[PDB]
Amino acid sequence: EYDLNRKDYIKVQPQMRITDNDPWLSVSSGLKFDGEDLTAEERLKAQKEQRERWG
Amino acid sequence: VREIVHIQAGQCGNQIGAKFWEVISDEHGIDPTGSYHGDSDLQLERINVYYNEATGGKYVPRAILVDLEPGTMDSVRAGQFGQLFRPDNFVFGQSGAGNNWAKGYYTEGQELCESILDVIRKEAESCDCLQGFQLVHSLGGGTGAGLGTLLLNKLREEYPDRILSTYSIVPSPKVSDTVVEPYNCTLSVHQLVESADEVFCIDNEALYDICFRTLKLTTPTYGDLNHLVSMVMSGTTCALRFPGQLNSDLRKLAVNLVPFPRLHFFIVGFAPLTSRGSQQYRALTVPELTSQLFDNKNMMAACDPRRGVYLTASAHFRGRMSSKEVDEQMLNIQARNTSYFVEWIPSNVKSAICDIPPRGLKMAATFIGNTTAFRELFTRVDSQFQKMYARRAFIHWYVNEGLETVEFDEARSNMTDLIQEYEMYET
Amino acid sequence: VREIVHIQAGQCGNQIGAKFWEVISDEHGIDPTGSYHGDSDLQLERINVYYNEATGGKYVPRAILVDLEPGTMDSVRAGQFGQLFRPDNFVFGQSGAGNNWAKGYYTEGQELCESILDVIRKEAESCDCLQGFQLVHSLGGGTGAGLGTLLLNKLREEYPDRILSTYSIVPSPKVSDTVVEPYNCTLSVHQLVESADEVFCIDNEALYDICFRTLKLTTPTYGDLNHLVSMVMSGTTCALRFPGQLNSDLRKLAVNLVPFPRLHFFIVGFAPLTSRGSQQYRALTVPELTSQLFDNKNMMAACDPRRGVYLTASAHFRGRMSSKEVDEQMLNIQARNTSYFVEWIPSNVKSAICDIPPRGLKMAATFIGNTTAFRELFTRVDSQFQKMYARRAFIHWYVNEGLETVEFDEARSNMTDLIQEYEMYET
Amino acid sequence: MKSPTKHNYILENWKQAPKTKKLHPEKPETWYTDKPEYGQVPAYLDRV
Amino acid sequence: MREVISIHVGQAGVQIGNGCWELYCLEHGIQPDGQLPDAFNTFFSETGAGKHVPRAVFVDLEPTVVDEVRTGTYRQLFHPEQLISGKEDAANNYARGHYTVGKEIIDLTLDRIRKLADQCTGLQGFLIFHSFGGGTGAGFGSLLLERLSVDYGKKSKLEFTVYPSPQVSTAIVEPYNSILATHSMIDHSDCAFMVDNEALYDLCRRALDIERPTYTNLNRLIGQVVSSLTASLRFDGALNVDFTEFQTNLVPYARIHFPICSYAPVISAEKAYHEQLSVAEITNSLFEPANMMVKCDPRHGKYMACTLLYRGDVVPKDVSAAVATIKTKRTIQFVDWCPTGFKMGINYQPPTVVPGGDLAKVQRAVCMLANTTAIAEAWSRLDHKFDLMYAKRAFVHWYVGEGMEEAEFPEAREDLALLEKDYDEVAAES
Amino acid sequence: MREVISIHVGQAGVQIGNGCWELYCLEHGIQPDGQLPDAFNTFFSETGAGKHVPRAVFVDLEPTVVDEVRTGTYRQLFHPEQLISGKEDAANNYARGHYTVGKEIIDLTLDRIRKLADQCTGLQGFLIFHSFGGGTGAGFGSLLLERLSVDYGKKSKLEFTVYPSPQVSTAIVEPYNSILATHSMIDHSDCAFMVDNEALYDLCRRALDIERPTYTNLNRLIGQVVSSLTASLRFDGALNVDFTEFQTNLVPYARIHFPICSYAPVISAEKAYHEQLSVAEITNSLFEPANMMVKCDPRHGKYMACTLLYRGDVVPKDVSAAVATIKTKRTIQFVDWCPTGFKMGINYQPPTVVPGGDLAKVQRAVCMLANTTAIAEAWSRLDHKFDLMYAKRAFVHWYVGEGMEEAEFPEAREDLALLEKDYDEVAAES
Ligand SMILES: Nc1nc2c(ncn2[C@@H]2O[C@H](COP(=O)(O)OP(=O)(O)OP(=O)(O)O)[C@@H](O)[C@H]2O)c(=O)[nH]1
Ligand SMILES: Nc1nc2c(ncn2[C@@H]2O[C@H](COP(=O)(O)OP(=O)(O)OP(=O)(O)O)[C@@H](O)[C@H]2O)c(=O)[nH]1
Ligand SMILES: Nc1nc2c(ncn2[C@@H]2O[C@H](COP(=O)(O)OP(=O)(O)O)[C@@H](O)[C@H]2O)c(=O)[nH]1
Ligand SMILES: Nc1nc2c(ncn2[C@@H]2O[C@H](COP(=O)(O)OP(=O)(O)O)[C@@H](O)[C@H]2O)c(=O)[nH]1
Ligand SMILES: [Mg+2]
Ligand SMILES: [Mg+2]
Repeated sequence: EYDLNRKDYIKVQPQMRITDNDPWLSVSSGLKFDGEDLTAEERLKAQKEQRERWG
Repeated sequence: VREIVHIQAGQCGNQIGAKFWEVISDEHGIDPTGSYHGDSDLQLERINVYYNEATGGKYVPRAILVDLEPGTMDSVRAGQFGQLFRPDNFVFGQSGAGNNWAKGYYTEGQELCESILDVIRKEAESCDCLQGFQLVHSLGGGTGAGLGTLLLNKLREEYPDRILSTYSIVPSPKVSDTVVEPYNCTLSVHQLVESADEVFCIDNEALYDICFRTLKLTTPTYGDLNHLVSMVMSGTTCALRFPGQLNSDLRKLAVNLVPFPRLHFFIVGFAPLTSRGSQQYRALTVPELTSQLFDNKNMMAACDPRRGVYLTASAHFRGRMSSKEVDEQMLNIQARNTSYFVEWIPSNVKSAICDIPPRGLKMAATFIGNTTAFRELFTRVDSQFQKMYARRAFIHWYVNEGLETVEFDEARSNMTDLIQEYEMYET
Repeated sequence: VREIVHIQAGQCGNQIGAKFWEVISDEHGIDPTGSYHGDSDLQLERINVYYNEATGGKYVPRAILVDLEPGTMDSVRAGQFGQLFRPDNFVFGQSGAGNNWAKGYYTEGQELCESILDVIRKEAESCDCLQGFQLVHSLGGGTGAGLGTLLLNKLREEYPDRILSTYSIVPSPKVSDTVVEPYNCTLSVHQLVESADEVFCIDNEALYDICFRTLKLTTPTYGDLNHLVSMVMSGTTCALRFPGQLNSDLRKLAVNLVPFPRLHFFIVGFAPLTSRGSQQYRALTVPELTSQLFDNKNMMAACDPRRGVYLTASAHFRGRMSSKEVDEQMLNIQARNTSYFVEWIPSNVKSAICDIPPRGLKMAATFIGNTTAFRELFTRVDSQFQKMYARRAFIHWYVNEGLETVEFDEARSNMTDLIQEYEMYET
Repeated sequence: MKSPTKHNYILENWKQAPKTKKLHPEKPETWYTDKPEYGQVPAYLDRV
Repeated sequence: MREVISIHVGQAGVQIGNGCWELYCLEHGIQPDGQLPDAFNTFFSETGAGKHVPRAVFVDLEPTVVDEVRTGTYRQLFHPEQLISGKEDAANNYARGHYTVGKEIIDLTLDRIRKLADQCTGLQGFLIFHSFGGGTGAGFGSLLLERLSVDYGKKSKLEFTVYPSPQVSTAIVEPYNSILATHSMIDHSDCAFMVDNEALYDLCRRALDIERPTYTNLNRLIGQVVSSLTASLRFDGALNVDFTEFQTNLVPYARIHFPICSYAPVISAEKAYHEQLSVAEITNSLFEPANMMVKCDPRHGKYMACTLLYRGDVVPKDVSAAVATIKTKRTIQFVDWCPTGFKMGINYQPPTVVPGGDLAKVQRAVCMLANTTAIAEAWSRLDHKFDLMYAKRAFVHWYVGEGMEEAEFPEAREDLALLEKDYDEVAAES
Repeated sequence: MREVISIHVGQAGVQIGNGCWELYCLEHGIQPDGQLPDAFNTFFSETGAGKHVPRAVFVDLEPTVVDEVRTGTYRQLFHPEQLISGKEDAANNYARGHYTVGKEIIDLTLDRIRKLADQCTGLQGFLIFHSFGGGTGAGFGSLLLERLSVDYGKKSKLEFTVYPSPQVSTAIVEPYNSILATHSMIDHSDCAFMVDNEALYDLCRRALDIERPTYTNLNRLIGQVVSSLTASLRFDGALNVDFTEFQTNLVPYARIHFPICSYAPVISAEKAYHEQLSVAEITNSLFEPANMMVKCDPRHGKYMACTLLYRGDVVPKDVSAAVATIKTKRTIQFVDWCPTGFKMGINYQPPTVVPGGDLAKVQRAVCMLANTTAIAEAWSRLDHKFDLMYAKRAFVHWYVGEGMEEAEFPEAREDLALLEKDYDEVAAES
């Protein structure tokens, strides 16, 4: 049962997130959330250019 | 073989349940089309808890969906996992909700109840064993608050032995989305106290507070909120589905946590929660999980534990961990904060461990507690009920449906008696 | 395993603290991304004193940064070593500083006090042991002086045994950056005397004097001045981090230097400071360090030791060196200048030796002494406080926050008595 | 302004040092064998 | 020849049993299937050809733990009838596992244990495992002992039970379940040994350097004691001790039977490099309060008769000298109506070293079974915990709802009071 | 055989000790790992291997000093149990190291020393080291001796301490700790030896030729004296001296035990080219005040009984002539009621040199232990410094807050005053 006992446990075990959105972090993990809309800027620019064409 | 029957009533319950099945289907590896394509044999050991198998390898959940108007039903039908549900399990009326507790309980509830119960009887009698029922509903509305309690009484009448565990959402203290909530909640409490074995209370305002303080979510929609609640639902029943070092099912939870028949309302929580980007700085270990669990901010109900005292508390652990580490942490948190626990109950913290954590995480935990702080919430609704009732006001809309004014007086009397009972055992 | 929690308050605290972590990270060898890329195994011996690790080999310092307006931290975070800190330890308000002690203490302090304390509780209870806290702040301002003292009382109440070491910058006598400084400093002293264990006094004018006299810096900036302060903070805790022939941690220093509970203010100095052109002439010997440390110009506080008498003195030495040579110097400097030492305490000079020197140096030394010359610094601000108070000056700004006028009278009486206390023991 | 009263702080410090309060409190803890109802019926049963 | 039957009840019993049968099969040289690549017959039956079957019965009212074995590597080792599983567990409720749920499966259990005993020509005892806090460990365990007493009468019924820890607790209703089961244990059990998780945790961390133990590590240590306890009937030696000798030598009266256990040496591989661990050292390590597997200080009370078991190249001369030395410790108190004080045991088969184990290879090891009045402290601890809950009727409704009568609660409180009286009366002056 | 146990306290005691053990292992011929490329039984124990283990215990309340051994080359030699380190040091506070922090670890250490004494069949005494000014050296050392006195009783407990220097000082609170410790030392210790750093600095620069020493050079000189003291029990000699002989011969009364140390020849060996260093030469060099390891001149006082230890090529004929000459010297006094005045011993094994050495490989050497009234000079200085601070109560609040009661300060001050007149009355003659 060496993995639980060892003191380099924090060193060796891979961290919980990698770059963009890890492929092993599924929906059940509860870490992939939708409330961080990282497309907000692009949507904002599109909406006014849509308003500009209307005006 | 401990099958559980799931019922969704109202707009709030239905959409939470729709997100709730996505979490389970991901954890077990079931396709939206009902196919199994998973990755581990352990997922197929006790899939029988939540699902039925259709001949051909197609898995169908034990879900019963209830509403008075088909508006929310079509939204679920077009959903990503819409194909999963059994088409005959969709039971709905053809009349407006009305947002009236009396109308939902008396006028339309009676017509729909006879059809709903037989649909339940189809699933309840179909399985080899049946441990308990699972209901999701809100308390401020008109359909869930009224029809949910009506079905809860009937389920108690037919299945006295089974555990009637329900999950409820409480109207917010500061801003809420319905004019006539105090009437609805006070009426509903009378049924829930006597009929349901376990009731979990969740507040919308705490869910927003959790999103911004911990998760930092810029624009938290209702999907993120429903995500938080469904994790706790998944955590509680995981002891049935997967092996572990120390099993603890629903009835163990009821026996340990409930000292008296009427003190069984609970506050819930979950850990860990990813502050996105920030948790690269965070080392997740068993003691760190305990810190979030007993931190007051992570509780999903807007009742502060520190202003009351604890009676019982219980925590689950998922993943491979040290058993001594869990048992020491419960001793540690109980000894350092003696003021918040009662003397005449030693060892106020129950513990449990399960081996299979959710995908990707090395470990996760769930917290369920019972405290006298619930007196804050019931005082809130009682005070609003009182100053509305003195002026009479909207009672005009409940009288023309066949509800007596004595029902308001009885409902308040039972609610106030619940408040004093929590006061007395504080001594 | 003697972990230390670091707290930074105000614009002065955040700028000094940010430079402080640049010094330590280079000394231990931590890349600004937070990973170890060092060169000696001894560096990883006792990094636990200041850093926690996150899963994945990333080290995060035990730092808490406090301010009332978010302007300073975004300047700090944009700095090169800004990514090192945990994002959630940044605690700020959404209101202006106001340069007001009462406003910092009562109006904005209370709101932030509860939020800051739980952030401290996370880091204080995340380690196997805790020796003491470490505060860096200025006294002339409103945020560092006001909220810093309020947090100082709460830390004492919760954690009485731990050492609450604080580093303070005293307002300058000739040119100073604030009109209302005598009010802020006089009120601040009352909290520091009764709550803090150790206090070090730094004056900005002496830092300028050292830069132009010794280092010959033609255009010194706050980076130069703050660098000199950072060396002393690094030196004192160096006994904890690295082995040595004779150890002396924080608690040894307080036991030896402090004869009575109220006399614990200190002056500090650092050697060797060498000019650009003097390096080719200066042969680095142990006696050379002794001349600089006890030289009055090297004092970082603008209070002349020769005008007073010494009570206790302490010197640290860093590097592999002779134990005979250091011990002989302590006796030599004590016997040569007996006119500045008290008779009723013999052996007034405490000594210690550490093995590993700071980056770029072969030998280095640190001085901490306690003397009656502080009567100069308190008489100065008492004289200014009295004239601003005899007529009611800017005072109405303080009263309109909640502060009672009697607090000023209590503030002076407590401060004046500390002046007399040093007067009596000079005899 | 009202000047502070002259006080001999050395005499008070001389007197105060013996009176310094101890940091760590002691704990002699009773053994449960010492229970007042050892080997006998508890009194609360009759009320129950 | 000579036989003993092993029964495991509840999660804490069967999970220990999994580790025990791993150790026993490895010691005798039987593959996990039950074939070979002696004393086999005291624990196993030879079905024929080359296959062996253990004498074990696994019982729990919920199927999760048993289905682990049924799907595990050992599935072919056991007889499928031996693996008995209920439908829904007792929910840590004594009444639920004794009155409602227990009685539905008790008669099925009794047939298989009785059927197993027919093949056992010379059976001489039973080994039964509980956890006091569990509903199945206490509620169903009580029902099993009551029936076996009339089923088999004057056959030694030995038990190996987990004692509720002083401060570590996983069940809130734990004090309620222990007292009710204690009443049934005290009359029917021949002798029931005490171990607790809290002391084993600390021992697993101090002597062995396992900082963060699991339930798996603790099960191996318990397995070694039972292996040492039963080794006298299996392997050759110089002083054989039968089960019946334990019954007379350890307990002076009928109601004071509860002993405590100790084992020595327990040492990591890198500590035993520096230590010889001869007979004198291992004898001394037993009597330190650190090595006791029940977290009670022996210095609080006094000692009555002890039994010592040696496994290794141990010479009788050294055994007498060590116990002579043990009598010279003035920190060890004995009662003067027990001037004899000891029984010894010597056997030649050394300890077995499970691969991947946490234990160093030691050439001689000693096991201690001792009876003391120090445990009177532990009952007074448990008695106080029960009083606070029952003063305000903290959990009575759950028990009453499942057939339990309330009148048994004060009666169980009465019986424990007599047991507490019996200890101070025994421990009193001559 | 015959055994001696070493206990080391504080920074001084521990890092003096590793200097002592590097000497002995090199002397007996044992590699640092305990292997080999006699008298091993007196200091070491043998295990079930070709490996040895020292009979030593290292104790300190902070981990930095001990961990240097743990990561050092000698880490494999010591048992992991022998190295005991606390959590946070005593901060040079006697009360903190005696009451609050001292009692947190006292019973853990006492098990380990007692366990080591079991392996010592012929135990005859203990060796204990102190630095008076340190909190752990004085505070925890006093608590250790008080417990050890009742544990063992009639066994010779010898001590080897560093007296605070007349003028060189590293702690301001240094006088407080020494006097409080002196109370506990005087009643319990069988005999204790004084040395001080200030004299050892002067000798190491004058006799040995080093411009700038460290504690490393001083620690090696101390080891030679202990090596010569213990050589009688280990290697052959024409006149053997046991530990118990030192206890009876040196001390005339109970409270006057404190001797001083001396050694000759101490020479930087290029100076040893010029001279043969006969027995008369080394005997004369002992009695010069410059060679005393305590910076007090014997000419202010008088001599009571002295013990002489010779090593190497010395012959019993030459010893008698040399000591006869030193009696004729009229710079040396002896009290009238000690006409004999001497105890002599001769051993054949010359001293052992060390890589990176400081001393010579000379062929003969002599060691001295002398009890003199000149030590009364040191007590007057320490007492005077104590009274200056205590009159205004300069540091009492730190001690009282850490469990100390104030009444112990004057009572410990009274006993030293009695000791001061104890030395004055004995210094008289009739
Ligand atoms: N040493 C050890 N103790 C265990 C283990 N598993 C459970 N326990 C102990 O068992 C005690 C509780 O008994 P339960 O686990 O509930 O067993 P039970 O009799 O089946 O009770 P129910 O599950 O309600 O039917 C706890 O105090 C645990 O310490 C284990 O693997 N090793
Ligand atoms: N000869 C010699 N003396 C030493 C050595 N190290 C320390 N000392 C002396 O020890 C005296 C002070 O005692 P400490 O070093 O503080 O020992 P301590 O008992 O561990 O003190 P604490 O840190 O409170 O535990 C000083 O006078 C030093 O001269 C050494 O290596 N050799
Ligand atoms: N968490 C959550 N709450 C919702 C959602 N939709 C509605 N609610 C809340 O549910 C409360 C009452 O719902 P209501 O429409 O009256 O349900 P009804 O009883 O079926 O009529 C309102 O205050 C809403 O804020 C949702 O998708 N998620
Ligand atoms: N040494 C040093 N002093 C500073 C620095 N920044 C500001 N100060 C001084 O700190 C004093 C008060 O700072 P202030 O702005 O009031 O900080 P506040 O506590 O946040 O209000 C001013 O007189 C400045 O001269 C710095 O980086 N280094
Ligand atoms: Mg069970
Ligand atoms: Mg020390």
